[PDB]
Amino acid sequence: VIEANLSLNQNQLASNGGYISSQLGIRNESCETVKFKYWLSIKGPEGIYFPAKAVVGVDTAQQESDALTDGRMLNVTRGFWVPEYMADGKYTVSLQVVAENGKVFKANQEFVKGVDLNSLPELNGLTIDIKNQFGINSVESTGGFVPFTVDLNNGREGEANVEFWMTAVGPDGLIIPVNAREKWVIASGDTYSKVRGINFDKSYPAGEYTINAQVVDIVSGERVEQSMTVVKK
Amino acid sequence: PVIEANLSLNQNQLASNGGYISSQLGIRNESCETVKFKYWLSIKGPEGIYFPAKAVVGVDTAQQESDALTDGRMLNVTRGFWVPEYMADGKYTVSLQVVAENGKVFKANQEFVKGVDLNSLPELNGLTIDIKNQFGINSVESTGGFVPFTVDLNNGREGEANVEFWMTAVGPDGLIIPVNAREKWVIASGDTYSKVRGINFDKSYPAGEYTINAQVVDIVSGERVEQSMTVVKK
Repeated sequence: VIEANLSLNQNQLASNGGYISSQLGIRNESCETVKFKYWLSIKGPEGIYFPAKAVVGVDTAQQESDALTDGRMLNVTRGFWVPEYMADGKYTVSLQVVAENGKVFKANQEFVKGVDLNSLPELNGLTIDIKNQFGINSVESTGGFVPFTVDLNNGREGEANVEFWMTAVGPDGLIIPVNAREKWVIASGDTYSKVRGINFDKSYPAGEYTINAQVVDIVSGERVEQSMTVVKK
Repeated sequence: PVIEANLSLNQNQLASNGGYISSQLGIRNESCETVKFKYWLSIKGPEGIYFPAKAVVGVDTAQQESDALTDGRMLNVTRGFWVPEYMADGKYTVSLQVVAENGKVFKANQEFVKGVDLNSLPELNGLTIDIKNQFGINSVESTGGFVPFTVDLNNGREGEANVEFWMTAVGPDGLIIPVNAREKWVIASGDTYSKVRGINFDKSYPAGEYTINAQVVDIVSGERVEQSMTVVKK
């Protein structure tokens, strides 16, 4: 058994990006020595994925393992630049460890670029509040149901013409529909409110599902994404 | 293979203003007994876009209902979807997906493009990105394997290009595995930056589908372009 810990020196960048320093902690909490591989990666808006390592010449390194003995622990510091060209929005930093026996351990932290950390995602005046209703992060292999709350609040002076949908992006290349495409013309000060659930049928493959919601202002053409995780065991 | 899935699109090339795509879905039971399944049509696009083929007038309240085909029987239906102008130009994959009652997953995919040429390399305004699975290796053994990728960025501009480049493998269990560290190159006019980079799939890595994801950025214009390939670890 391994314990992975991740800490970011800062969690909010202005629109022109900046530097983020990470404190990586990998602890072996067992009597036996453990062999493993680890790395640090970033997920972001608009399909951005990138490695935390950046090189001055040509990348030619391999992925090397590590070993920790009884109660022993690894501690490293790694930083990375988030450049201005990257989309404003929410990013997830992921410290990932795969032990020799196939066990996966992950420690994540979020940072934002160009938006307030403690504000709802937003399209001008239109706030987007989409949540895993009861904080259910996994379901049994024999199946389970997970409800999500959806609240699109139009804080604008004018009406908002929006499109909304959700999928579940999972194992084996699956993209399961969770919410069909809906269109709503929402008056100033009004709200689109709704609860939507997905039934994870017993037949669906085990692994990680990213419940991915999308909201578009079809007049401005701007799009906002909200991603949430559910594991089927 | 107990189920055979087929997908056809009525057109594969849209202009930047988007348009409407009609499709034929075929699901055939190749076996001699009844098969129960669920199926749907979904789209994957540039800039992290994913959307279902289905659109509704009001509130969507339905659930994915099951279907069944007796021995030798087949289901044929049609689905259509609008590709709005606001969606990013680039490559899209339409996917017919079937999950049988026993967990078996069958897929049939087709591609369309929006606002770019159908048979042309991905491009950043004169700089072409040619990234390929070198030996057409689509899967590796559970005990491990290695897959090399060729990388070629041709600069057909009049001036020099400043690019940033990297690669990850996006896989099962939320893994995002570094394949190529972030590099910055200056490529002169008429030049081609050429490289080969592979990923070792260690034995310990989880079984399933890995999307090898390459990204290229014109660090002057800020424009980004992606190239995706699939390797399956058995």
